[PDB]
Amino acid sequence: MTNLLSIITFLPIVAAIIMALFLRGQDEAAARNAKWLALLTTTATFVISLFVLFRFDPANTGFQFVEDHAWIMGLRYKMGVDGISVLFVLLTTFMMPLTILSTWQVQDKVKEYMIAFLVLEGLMIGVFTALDLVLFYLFFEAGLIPMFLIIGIWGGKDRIYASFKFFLYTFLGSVLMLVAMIAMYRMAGTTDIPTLLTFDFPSENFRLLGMTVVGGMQMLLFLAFFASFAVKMPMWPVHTWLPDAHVQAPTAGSVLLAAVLLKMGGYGFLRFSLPMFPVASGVAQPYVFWLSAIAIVYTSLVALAQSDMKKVIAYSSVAHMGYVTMGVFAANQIGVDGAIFQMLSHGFISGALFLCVGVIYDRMHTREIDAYGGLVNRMPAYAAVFMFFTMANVGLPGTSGFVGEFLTLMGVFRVDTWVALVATSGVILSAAYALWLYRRVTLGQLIKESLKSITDMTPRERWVFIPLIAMTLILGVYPRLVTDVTGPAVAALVQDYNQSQPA
Amino acid sequence: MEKFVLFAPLIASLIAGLGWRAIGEKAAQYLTTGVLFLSCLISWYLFLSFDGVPRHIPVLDWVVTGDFHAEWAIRLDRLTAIMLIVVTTVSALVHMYSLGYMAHDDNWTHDEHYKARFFAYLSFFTFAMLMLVTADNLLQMFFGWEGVGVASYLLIGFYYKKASANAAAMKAFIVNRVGDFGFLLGIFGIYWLTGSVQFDEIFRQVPQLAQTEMHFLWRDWNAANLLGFLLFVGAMGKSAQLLLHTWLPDAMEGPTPVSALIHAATMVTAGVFLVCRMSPLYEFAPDAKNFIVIIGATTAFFAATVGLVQNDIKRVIAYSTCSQLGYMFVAAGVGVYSAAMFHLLTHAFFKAMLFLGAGSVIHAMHHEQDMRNYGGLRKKIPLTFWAMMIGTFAITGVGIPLTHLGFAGFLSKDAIIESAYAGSGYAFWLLVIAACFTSFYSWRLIFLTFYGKPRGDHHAHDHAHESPPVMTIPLGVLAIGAVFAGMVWYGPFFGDHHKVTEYFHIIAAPVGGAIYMHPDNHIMDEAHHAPAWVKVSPFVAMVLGLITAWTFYIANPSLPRRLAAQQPALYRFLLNKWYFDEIYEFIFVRPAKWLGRVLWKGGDGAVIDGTINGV
Ligand SMILES: [Ca+2]
Repeated sequence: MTNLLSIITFLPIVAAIIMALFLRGQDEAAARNAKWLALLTTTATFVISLFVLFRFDPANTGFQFVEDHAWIMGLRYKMGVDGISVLFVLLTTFMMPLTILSTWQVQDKVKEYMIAFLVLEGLMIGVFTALDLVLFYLFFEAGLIPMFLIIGIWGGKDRIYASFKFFLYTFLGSVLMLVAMIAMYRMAGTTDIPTLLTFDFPSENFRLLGMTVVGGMQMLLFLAFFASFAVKMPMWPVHTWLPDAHVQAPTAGSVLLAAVLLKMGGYGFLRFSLPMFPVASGVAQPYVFWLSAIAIVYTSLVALAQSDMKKVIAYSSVAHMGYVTMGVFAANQIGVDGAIFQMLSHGFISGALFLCVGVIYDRMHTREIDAYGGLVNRMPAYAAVFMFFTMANVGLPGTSGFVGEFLTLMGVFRVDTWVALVATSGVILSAAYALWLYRRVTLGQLIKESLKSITDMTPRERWVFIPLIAMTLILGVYPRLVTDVTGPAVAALVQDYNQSQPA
Repeated sequence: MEKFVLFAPLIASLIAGLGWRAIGEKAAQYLTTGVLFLSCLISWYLFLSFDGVPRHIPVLDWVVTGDFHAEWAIRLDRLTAIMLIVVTTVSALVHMYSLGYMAHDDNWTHDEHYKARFFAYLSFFTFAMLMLVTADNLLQMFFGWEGVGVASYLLIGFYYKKASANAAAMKAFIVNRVGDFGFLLGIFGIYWLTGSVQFDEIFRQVPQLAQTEMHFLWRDWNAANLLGFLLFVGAMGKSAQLLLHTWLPDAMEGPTPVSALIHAATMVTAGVFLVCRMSPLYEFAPDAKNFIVIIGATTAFFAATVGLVQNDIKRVIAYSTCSQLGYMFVAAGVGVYSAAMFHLLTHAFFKAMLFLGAGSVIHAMHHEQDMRNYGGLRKKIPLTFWAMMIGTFAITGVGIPLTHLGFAGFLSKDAIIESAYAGSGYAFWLLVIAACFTSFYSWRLIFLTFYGKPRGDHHAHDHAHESPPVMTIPLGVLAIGAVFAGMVWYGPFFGDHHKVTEYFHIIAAPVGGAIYMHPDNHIMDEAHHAPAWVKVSPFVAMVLGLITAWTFYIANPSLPRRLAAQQPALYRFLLNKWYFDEIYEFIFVRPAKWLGRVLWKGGDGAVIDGTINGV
């Protein structure tokens, strides 16, 4: 119990190691055991992580459940959670059992498919618990390995290119951050994140090459961290890896790609960029506002032109994360809480939408929008689930989608009204592509021979969605469950940012 | 008791929509129908027993973040109580009416089940609008605002096997999102200037808003005028005002009972409700009020001209709804908000009867909607003929010219036209002219369908028979309101200023009342002093339209054909609805698709990926 975060981090990895060693055979019975072991392990991690959630104390803005041990090369193995990262841990543990349950019908290399997801879970959890600068980087870049193989082995016809683009493009962004982390380690004399959150990195301008570095060292460190988190988020125009990786990945891989991995970019801004580089963040605010505003309009229009159902959902994610980036850098109470709520909300909705693509993909083996039509005639339950999460995607009040978008837009309005007006157009554009996709796929008359015998959702497929529907509605109607946890921590973060601004 | 009215329809809709297989479609229909009648009964008790002291009933905290807090709550004042009886009474009658209208629907094969789903949508649509009108803060108002948007999208596209219905439902959602674009920006501006979204806290700070300059985009604006305009943009979309109207006539693709609920009670009226609920702000925003008058007047004239030439029975009534809302926005614009709600209250009665009566005509005629094949029918469906005749009397404003004795729309419309005369010469003339057109297309509807010789195919005409009692009794109940609503409530709403003051329990802070009128606002008093020729002008316009319609369809029935030949360009203009839909396709729909394709293949493909793949 005293090592509760270490258990949830390494239990999924340890289970994968045991599965690889002692789980023998390749027949269906061997595959059946692998699925059950993965489900029990992911469920156990979720139950354990509920102890963290329910003994978490929102009032305490310091790190909780903190455990510290000696490590290699003068570093420390330190973990802990606060109001900003605790909910991302629960989101990661919540989606993993559902993701495993959705892969119940896969028969191609089941044991290795379970191992890849179990290893990935442990690495995704560590990103949100690490309180050591190098340790955070280790989990941040280690997750690229299992996902590189998940796309490559179980991906679509263009998976070889997508897997390489996903790894190298993300790896390129993170190595620049590694050099900045070493510089902060050298300047502050420590890799302890709690200590670095109070260190004052120099902010005085200096001349580097032919340009004045407005922000001094803080700006150089900010840009290195920005390059890593902008690609991870992703921000425009460093997003073009996502429509490849998210589309060519298997359905389960896409759920984790959008639901969890994208949040590491937004969490990084809330953990390092603003707390540690406040002057650089204030200087970069105008540019980040317009990059995020462009992303919403740009990718919303691009999503409207897609002929592939999964590409509409993929491009939708970039638009939604545009709101998160605006809220974070608005750097006020309303914007930052909205950004966190948006990130958590997008996890449930985007994950559900990729599972919706999977339901019909498993039946027709095509992602083309024109290959479907009038599915509601044979698939009543699917049409209802797909409409509910279509509505959540366009930010309908009553669903968790509205709360995040509304708060980030209001926080930005306080700073820049031009940005708020452009970003607010997302409500018009999101409805345009989201409803057009739903109509072209689900509504109309059933006139194609290939769809005459299509089946409706099976009991297992329905049960995968039920937890996702519940969370979207519960947080849509009672968002206090989230803002109570993040409230005090965001207030402390916003106060530090303001005190650090130049006078 | 207020909570039961609000949440009983939602619980019934969930049981009917999701659990009808357990209890049966018949039970699910009675569950939803019975709950609305109980809620309607409670709504009338709350309305008639209201003592003028607004009540606040907390339910649950919705959004709390820093200094921002918005709650699920019920606000009951005069303004809410008026909307309660309007929403629940029309919704309850549509439920009862729908029991017969959807008894056997040809749009569905016997295998398909639709009845329980249809009644679940009606109950949820009602819940969404009840949440809109009971809102104590702007955020809960937005929820009901978007709730009716999605509920309407579900009902307009109820016949999902029809591409026309799916297109119309999608269009209604998107056009209403354009309105909510401005409405959201208004909420952002209101919160930061006042620090609140709660109505009472906003209204306390309105005087300081009128003296505050707020930066928005490229310049500074008066805070009151800018926020008044931004909130009105939301109301324009919901009430289908000019430039945001094209979705309403296409909403006819849904079942007829849906139209009666959308056009009389729930969606269109929400925009007028918002302006009246926010009257404390608009009374301190003179320039926002002027814009409301111009849009209201132009919409009243625009929709009246378009309805002159429409051949679909439901589309004539759809454009009449746009025109009638133009009147309400003129009354609110000139600062008479009780007159705006007085017409809203009476309009809910006789408009809901015109659609339900039109549905009965469609029901009798094998679901034919084109008036060119409706000859005769006065004798074959007597009770539907008289229900529509009473509705025409109400909407056209039939009454004794100089008295207060007449049908519902006689008293509520003449209140607005008098207010317009004292408020805007522009609005007054456009309203009286529109009143003349209103009489023409209302009587054109009656003569084309109920008079003349049986025209079209004889199979449907010979089989035409009156609708079942379950369909005609709701029409009878509405006729009671379409005759006595104007005379009953004329005094409390427009008659005497002292009587109006206590009814709405109305420079001191503009708080505590259902509506606010500035002390310098005297249009209501001047309206009562309007000259005799102003007070009778609605009647003369009514008679002129009636005589023209009679001379066009009863006597010399070749005149409509000859005139259109004499003026073919203008006929095409009106028939094509001023080409707004074609314009928007050229400027918005097609360019948006072209831009997205260019960004997709030009930006991501050739510029961004071309560089990444190049390196
Ligand atoms: Ca700090």
